Amino acid sequence: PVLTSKDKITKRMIVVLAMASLETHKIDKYVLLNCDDHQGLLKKMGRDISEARPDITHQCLLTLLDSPINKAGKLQVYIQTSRGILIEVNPTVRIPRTFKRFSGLMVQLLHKLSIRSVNSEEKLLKVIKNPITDHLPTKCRKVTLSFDAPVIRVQDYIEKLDDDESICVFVGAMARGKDNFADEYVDEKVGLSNYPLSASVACSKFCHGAEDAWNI
Amino acid sequence: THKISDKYVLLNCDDHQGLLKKMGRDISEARPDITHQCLLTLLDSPINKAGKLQVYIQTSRGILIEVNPTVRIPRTFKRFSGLMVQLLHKLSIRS
Amino acid sequence: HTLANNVESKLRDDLERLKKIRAHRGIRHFW
Amino acid sequence: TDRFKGDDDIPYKERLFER
Amino acid sequence: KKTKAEVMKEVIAKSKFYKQERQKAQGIMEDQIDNLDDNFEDVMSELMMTDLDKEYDIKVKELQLDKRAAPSDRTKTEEEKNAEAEEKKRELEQQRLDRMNG
Amino acid sequence: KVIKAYTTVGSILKTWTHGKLPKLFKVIPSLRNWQDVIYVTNPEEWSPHVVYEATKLFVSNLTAKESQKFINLILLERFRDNIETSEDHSLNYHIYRAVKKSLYKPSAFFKGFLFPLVETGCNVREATIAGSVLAKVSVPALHSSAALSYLLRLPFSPPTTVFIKILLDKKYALPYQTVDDCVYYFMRFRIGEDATRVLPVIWHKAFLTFAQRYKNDITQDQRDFLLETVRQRGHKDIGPEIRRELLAGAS
Amino acid sequence: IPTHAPKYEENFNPDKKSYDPDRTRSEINKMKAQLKKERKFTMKEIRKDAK
RNA sequence: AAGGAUUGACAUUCUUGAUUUUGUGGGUGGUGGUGCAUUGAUGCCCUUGUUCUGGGCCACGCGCGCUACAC
Repeated sequence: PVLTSKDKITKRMIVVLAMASLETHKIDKYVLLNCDDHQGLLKKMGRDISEARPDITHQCLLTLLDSPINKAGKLQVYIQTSRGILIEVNPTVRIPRTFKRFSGLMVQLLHKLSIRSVNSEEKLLKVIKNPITDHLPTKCRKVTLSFDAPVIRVQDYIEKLDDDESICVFVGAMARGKDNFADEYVDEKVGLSNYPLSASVACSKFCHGAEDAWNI
Repeated sequence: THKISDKYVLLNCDDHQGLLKKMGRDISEARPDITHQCLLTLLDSPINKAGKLQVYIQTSRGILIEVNPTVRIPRTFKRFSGLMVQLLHKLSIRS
Repeated sequence: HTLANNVESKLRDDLERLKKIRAHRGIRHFW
Repeated sequence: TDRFKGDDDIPYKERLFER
Repeated sequence: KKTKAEVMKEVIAKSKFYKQERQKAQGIMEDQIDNLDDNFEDVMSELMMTDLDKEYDIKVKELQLDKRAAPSDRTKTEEEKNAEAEEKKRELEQQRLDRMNG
Repeated sequence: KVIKAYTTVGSILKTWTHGKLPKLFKVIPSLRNWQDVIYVTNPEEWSPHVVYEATKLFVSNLTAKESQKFINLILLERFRDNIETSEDHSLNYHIYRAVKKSLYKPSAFFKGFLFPLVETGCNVREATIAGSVLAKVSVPALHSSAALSYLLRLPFSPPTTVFIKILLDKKYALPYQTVDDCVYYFMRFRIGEDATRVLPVIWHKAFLTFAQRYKNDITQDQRDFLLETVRQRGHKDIGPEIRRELLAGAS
Repeated sequence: IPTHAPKYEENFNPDKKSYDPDRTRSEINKMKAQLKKERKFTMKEIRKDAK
């Protein structure tokens, strides 16, 4: 029961890795921006020192491979970059584990722009256009992950919504700052636990809420 | 850890073709990335912030490392690699 | 302060003079 | 207090030497 | 050997450029000190002692006599006016809300 | 004969890089034989640095006659050799800032560069480059008006249309002479050059950028022949905006 | 729980000593080790050729 | 504002002449890449690039004794 965006009836959990930072650069050769591997390039570009981190979404592979809802099939991952770019992933991509192979998977952002498999029947990674709401299911809950929002158990939060046909969570995969709350889709923010969680542990807490709500 | 002649590294699946095969072992078992991304998850979990957790690790070579809750493990990978080299050879890391 | 430095440099010039008066070497031995 | 901000970079020896 | 190749070739062409620039500055200095007022010998032996232009000057003087002007600075639509009006309204309303809240 | 250190001056100014200038070649204004001495230096060879500082001193001693003496014989055509021999057509910042230092004295700058650039060899790419370097920096206003006058009375070339288009998105405050010049530009393009030529989108955007705000000395018969101008030359991008400027302009 | 940042040197080498930020105490420690090994080797060699 | 603006400075003292000069305002700045026929308001990323100063090498190990460091 694989899940694309084009069967908007069924019950899904949509994660939106929002305000990501994976950005390409031209050195003959093609690199992408890490804070660790180059800082003089950030200073010459005049960027902020801190927010050139695709390590956060590469660590948020764990919601793609959060097995007891992804091996149930009921999860789907979209990514929206600070460069305004929406990347779909398929719920059966076996993502590259190491960051050097994830660095090598910049052909989706630069060259190939949609990857096939070795037998090449189902597309894995896509560079689709905005908004997210059109690709979401018909009824869809309106949730971003803030900190100073009211805290609630995501078990009870998913359980009290009887059949809202999905649950979408906009998680800001940035270093510092503030996510687009009133800009696009979310009128109410649900806060997770009492501490300033990182993006990866926020996604994992919501994924495990979905597991123990929908009985893995 | 391993020597290059001048340099010390932590054994990856990716920093070498056959340093692991020269040492005898196979390359699939030299994965420090997964204990890195476990250590990140455990030390960003809320139970660690609440102070109800501590993280011990034990290497396949039989080396036990105690990991304080108060530590800030670095977020990228090769920063953690350079941390693990000095931990494995100086047996201690201060703040 | 730097008196240790300069008496130590003259001490090792004394020692290298001493070695070269006889037949010694630097580090040259074989494991 | 490091709320996911990451521990900072430390300058290299040659970068501090070029001064 | 690759880094020594880059360093050696750059130092070689850098020393070539430095030698050429020093030679050109020395040539400028010597030619100055032998031809600045040393050309006072040749300063006396060998010496040397428009209708469309008037039309252009006539048009310039006629515009200087009488001219006129251009309305205002731009040309754009009332749809862009409504967009910029809603933009200024939203910016000033959120700015007043931020000033109230803090 | 001349004092003939000019072999040394030409040898160093072939590949001059940086530094100070020979002061005989600094006070070459106040000696009476400047053209006759550069005729025996013969600098077909050039450095772009001495192009820049030499045109600085040449502005310091150019009139109509001096501009004819140096700039209208070898230096304008050296700029032409630079643009044709630049294979990616990259006219350098050296040459451009030489032009921007050159643009200062407006006394006969028309015959300095704008008269001999419509001689031959001006394509639309060199034309948009020359209009760009004209629209970059400071200009004489009355000579811009006079320039629009004579370049519009000049024969029809698409280099001159993009020249005049840049000179009209200068966003001037237009004299009567140039407004009458533009209404006889419409009287110049009639069934003129409507059966002998056709005018695509570049000519279209030229007169649309004219009609953007160049309408504040226009009475109703001028509105009427602009109305049948767009009625003859109906494109897709005329209707609301040129009807808007027709309802927007005044006398 | 408070969160401290770990102090460690980058491009660590155990065989080289630590980079002390003083060039007049690291230098005296270097040259003390140098005189100790050269003095030991020197007087070892002169007593064994005396033997 | 030549009864003096700015240009060239023979270190202070004369060879250029409205390009003025100063405010008040204000247009962003195109030597760009990418399908189309090889000149065509074309979907999609950038504007505010010239001349000198660039380097660590392929404090040795082991070990007995002694000394530090513990309400």
